Amino acid sequence: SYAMCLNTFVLKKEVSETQHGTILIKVEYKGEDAPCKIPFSTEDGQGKAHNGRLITANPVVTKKEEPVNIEAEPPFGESNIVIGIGDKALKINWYRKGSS
Repeated sequence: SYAMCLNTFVLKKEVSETQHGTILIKVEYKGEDAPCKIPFSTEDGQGKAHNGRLITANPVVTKKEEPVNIEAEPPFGESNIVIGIGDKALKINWYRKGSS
């Protein structure tokens, strides 16, 4: 239902990985257009799309002043999780291993 957030996000703490190989990301939003949907995508090193998905999966900013906890399942190996759009988007590099 919500439109996309068009502004910038800030990372509030160290990123971390769960047992299921999902990543936990805590962000704060710097725009005035909340409530809005958090734009989420994944990229390779040279900037082309990749194979990641949200677990939260309707992650939204309700109040600008209030952090949002995102859980995401990035692709295997190295990827860049991108939160927000364009330049200024937060980009988090991560390497996901599967089981030996």
